[PDB]
Amino acid sequence: TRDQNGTWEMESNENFEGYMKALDIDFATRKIAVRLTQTKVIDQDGDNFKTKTTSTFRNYDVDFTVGVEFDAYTKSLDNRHVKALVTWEGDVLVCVQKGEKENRGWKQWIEGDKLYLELTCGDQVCRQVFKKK
Amino acid sequence: TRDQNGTWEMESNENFEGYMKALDIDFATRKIAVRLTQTKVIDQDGDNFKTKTTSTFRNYDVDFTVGVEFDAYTKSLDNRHVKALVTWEGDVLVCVQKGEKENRGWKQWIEGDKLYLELTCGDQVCRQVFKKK
Repeated sequence: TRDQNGTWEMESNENFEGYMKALDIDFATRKIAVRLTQTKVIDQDGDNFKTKTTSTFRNYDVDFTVGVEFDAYTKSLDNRHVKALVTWEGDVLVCVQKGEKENRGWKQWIEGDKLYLELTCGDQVCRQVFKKK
Repeated sequence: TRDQNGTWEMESNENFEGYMKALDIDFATRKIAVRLTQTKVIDQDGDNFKTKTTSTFRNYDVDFTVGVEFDAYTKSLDNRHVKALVTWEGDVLVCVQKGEKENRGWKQWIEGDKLYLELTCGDQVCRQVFKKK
């Protein structure tokens, strides 16, 4: 069949590294790219093609119990070891990440159909907002 | 409430770069990472949390008509200009990307449940296999 229509999910990717190296793609990009899984959406009408390609990688599951300190390795970010303790302040989830970096933690709360996550390290605060799907 | 269950899709990510810089993540990695958006799935049972975060790049829309030449930049890869021509060879969609790199192109075809994509540059071949979502 010539019918390539569909939403296609990558199951195998062999020698992406060698291909990217032949394109002189820099190491920082390759180190990330080799870890990615792709979704390709193809809309095809005869010889007319529209393709939409999206790269995703799965962050490492984070499981915890409020009130119980746990060891965590921040592999999705800086890959450091922290001792995390999550507690409630009202209905706000508050985490202190004890470790090498000073003043490191986060807090997470809901307002309406939105989730807010503020991450802090030192004098820097990142505010993330999510919408419920 | 103290109920954060749900699938949460990122709407905004303020000062992600500054926070990553405070965590000593390198500039090249930061410049890639700020292009990401996240989906966060939270399964909460009382004070027990299981969280699953997925980061996604949006790449490269590519549209073309078989048999019609088109200039493009390979923005999701090395960002080089190629003049591409896609033709059919049997059921195989064949693309030659004329440009600075020798023997550059790709081939895409369907076998049953699966889409095959072979990328070539020079003496390097990358084979990708996708399955329907």
